Amino acid sequence: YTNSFTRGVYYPDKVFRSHSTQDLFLPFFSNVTWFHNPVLPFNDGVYFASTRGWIFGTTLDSKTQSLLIVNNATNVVIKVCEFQYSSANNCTFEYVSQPFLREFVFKNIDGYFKIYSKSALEPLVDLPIGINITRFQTLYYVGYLQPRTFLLKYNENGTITDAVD
Amino acid sequence: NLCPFGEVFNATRFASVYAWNRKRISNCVADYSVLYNSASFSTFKCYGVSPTKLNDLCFTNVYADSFVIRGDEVRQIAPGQTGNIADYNYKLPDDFTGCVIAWNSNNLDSKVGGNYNYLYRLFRKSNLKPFERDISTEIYQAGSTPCNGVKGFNCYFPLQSYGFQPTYGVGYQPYRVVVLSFE
Amino acid sequence: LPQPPSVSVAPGKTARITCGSVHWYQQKPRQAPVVVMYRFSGSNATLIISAEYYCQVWDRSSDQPVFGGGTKL
Amino acid sequence: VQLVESGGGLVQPGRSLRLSCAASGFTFDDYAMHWVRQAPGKGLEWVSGASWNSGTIGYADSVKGRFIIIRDNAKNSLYLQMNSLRSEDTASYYCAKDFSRDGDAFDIWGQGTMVTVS
Amino acid sequence: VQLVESGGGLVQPGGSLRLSCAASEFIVSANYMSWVRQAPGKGLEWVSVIYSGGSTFYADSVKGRFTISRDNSKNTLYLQMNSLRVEDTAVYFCARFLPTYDYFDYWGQGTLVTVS
Amino acid sequence: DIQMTQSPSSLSASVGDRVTITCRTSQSISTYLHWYQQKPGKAPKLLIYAASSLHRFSGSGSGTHFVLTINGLQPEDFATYYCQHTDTTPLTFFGGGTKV
Repeated sequence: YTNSFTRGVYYPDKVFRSHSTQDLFLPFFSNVTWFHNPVLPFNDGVYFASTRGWIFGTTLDSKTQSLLIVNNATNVVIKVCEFQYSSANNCTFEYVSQPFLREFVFKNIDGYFKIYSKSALEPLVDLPIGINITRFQTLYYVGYLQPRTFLLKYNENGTITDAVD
Repeated sequence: NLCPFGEVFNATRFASVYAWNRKRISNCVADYSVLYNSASFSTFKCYGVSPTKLNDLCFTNVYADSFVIRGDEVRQIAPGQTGNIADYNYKLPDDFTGCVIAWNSNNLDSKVGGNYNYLYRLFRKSNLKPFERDISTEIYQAGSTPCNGVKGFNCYFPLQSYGFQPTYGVGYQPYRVVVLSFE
Repeated sequence: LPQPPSVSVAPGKTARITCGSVHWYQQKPRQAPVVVMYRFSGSNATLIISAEYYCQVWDRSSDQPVFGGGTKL
Repeated sequence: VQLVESGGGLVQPGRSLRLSCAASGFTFDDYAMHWVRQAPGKGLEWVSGASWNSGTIGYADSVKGRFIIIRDNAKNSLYLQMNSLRSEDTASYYCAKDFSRDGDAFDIWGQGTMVTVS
Repeated sequence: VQLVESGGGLVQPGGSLRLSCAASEFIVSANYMSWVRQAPGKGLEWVSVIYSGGSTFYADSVKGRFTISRDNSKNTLYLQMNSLRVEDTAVYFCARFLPTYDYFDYWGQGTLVTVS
Repeated sequence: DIQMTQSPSSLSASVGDRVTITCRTSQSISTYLHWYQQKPGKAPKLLIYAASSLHRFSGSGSGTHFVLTINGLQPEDFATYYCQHTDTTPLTFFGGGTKV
């Protein structure tokens, strides 16, 4: 399906308190794809929302490394192995912490994989994964990020309140 | 956190040289100061990365290649060197960044009657590619006549035991070795 | 290492096995011997019970496991 | 978790043979591995065994200078290059795995081949 | 196994002379091979060795002058003796060094390479 | 650099006698001294390796003192006998050589 929205604003990849930013953002009234589990492309970033995990990668095979996020009832596990998953070998990063309307933004820039969750999506965590990511699958609404300039109104305690395309 | 150098250098047993272990170390802060400041390490020398500035450079990944060689054979663990070890067991590239320690390990390793836990490759038709290990164990045919995998004259098993004894000299005593590498 | 040749038990009774920590093991007729302790209990010892059973005391004097063929319950 | 063996088969005496043990259910380079063999009509025996990222605490009593265990953490595998076989080596060769990183009691066993020398 | 070396002769000092060991049953591309020279009236002296991978080594008195090499096609072993001197007049044996306990299993026969 | 020493040299031609040759080496080589029997006009013959194992001769010794023994001397063994050892830095050192 298709839908429109007004949201998708996160803190502009920088952790300053306070503005105009030329970053990867989600257009306000844009086409978002209402779904009811295909392998969607990653492009440069995705907006995810739903009312329990993700698998990222390029080929999603043992030829290349792939990112894997799973949420238990008590714990979240992030691993990047060469998943087949029928097989899992040659992996260098494992992250373990508390589990993650629930809306997420994923971007993979400069070898870092950044996550924002909840508008004003607070930064959840960024990960030094250091792999290429092109296509993805959900283990919901899916949008795609666009490199456009934004104006962000901070509200005397950070907390980006309003935004302007 | 800290990188698990305590597990590596203070381990109980090391792999033999021909099947040397390889440990990938990442996602941790590595404190080389304790390694540099040790009276046991009877060898610490390295290349393109000064020992002082070890705690100054961050690399994508760090390896810890561990094994056990004869004491007199350590000089071949160096970039561009040649010998039994360099040619057939563990070859280091000429652009090697990262570095090598070795400390005598006679008490841990050498036991009376021969310690047959340690082996080295003896024959090989071709020198190893750098940082590459082989486990092929076919009876090495060193003559023209075939022998069909039956050990005998002109067909020698390619692995030989070090046979460490506590009564040997420091030249033949075992030296545990760790060869760190960087990106 | 020793252990009695072979024992037997009527169902619902108490079965006592002496391994002459001991990490007892159990293997069912033709299978991969599986662990039981590192109804069953290990007072040091015995795997008290209310197939083929073996122990694995890791001698630290020789540094190698010394499973003493145990017994058949 | 699983362990799978291979290589087992009829072998003439005095001939070489190489076993295998692939593991996929855990971090291979954290637990020691072993080779536990059980002669038919007899209990359990210990052949050899590697360590976590380390070497051979092995060659128990009769396989000294004949068998050579090889651990390859890269491929999550364990090898026992059996050499100079005899009549007593006719046995099933269960792989194994222990709790500790160097050596302790075994927990998870492969099914084991049926290496026969006759 | 009949390692036969040949190529001896008389060369004026500073010249260059080629020695060739022709292995019969061995394959020089696999075995370690070596040259051992016995000066007239003296004991054996080592000259060079070539490993199975091709690595070569030389004695101190002959580094920079001789070069050992082998050709697999005709199963022959070569010693390019250059810059000959008065004290290189000797008999050159091609041995078969064994990486084991490190000993010279089988030996050549002797070619009197003389300088005058 | 290893320094060898073969004593004594040019032994007595006594047929049917226990003949003994020693090889004192300047440094401790464990069992890496090999005995060659170079007849006059021929090439050496590798009597022993590892200083103990044949290839009637019976060699023994470790570290510094190695012995070559000919328990029964035959008129066919009046030859010259050399030691050997290869350094880890690849370098074979032959002993002086003893006649019989």
